[PDB]
Amino acid sequence: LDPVQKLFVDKIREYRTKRQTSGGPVDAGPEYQQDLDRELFKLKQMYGKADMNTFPNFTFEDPKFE
Amino acid sequence: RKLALKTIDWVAFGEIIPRNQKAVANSLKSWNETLTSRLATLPEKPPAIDWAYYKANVAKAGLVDDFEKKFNALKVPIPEDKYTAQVDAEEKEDVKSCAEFLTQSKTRIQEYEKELEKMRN
Repeated sequence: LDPVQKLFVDKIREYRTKRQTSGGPVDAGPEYQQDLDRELFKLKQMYGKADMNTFPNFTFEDPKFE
Repeated sequence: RKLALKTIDWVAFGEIIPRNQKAVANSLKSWNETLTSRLATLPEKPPAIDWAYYKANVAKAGLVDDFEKKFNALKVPIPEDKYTAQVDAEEKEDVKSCAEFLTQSKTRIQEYEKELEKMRN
């Protein structure tokens, strides 16, 4: 409704204020950040072990002279 | 892909093993078959990433785009020979085989046949 779009406005306002700022997450404090870190570790194992932000190097192979 | 038949070979191979490698070939045959079936299976090349979706919608695009450039520039070599003057010791072994046996044996057979004439009787 339109008296219920009066509430919808309210939320839209808070979203921008946060996004162009942050306090933790604006409304979240350390608590968010801490939770992430618990999920973030387990995902490394699911996703590999390193190179997550940096291109993988490679190596090349050899033989036996016969 | 990598191999082929030359002559008559995977069957015609295994049975026949020049004494100077003879023993080796028995073991080598079975190794080869392992390589054969394996190679045929593998993928040959993957896809090559849809950048459009990832660049737009992974909006850390400073990171993504830099890694992109490094990947797109990224050059690749080939594997390594090691064992292919065997290929050429082949033409040598092929001399040994024909002329070195061909010739001496042809002269031998020459005598066996000339002696065949009289022993018709």
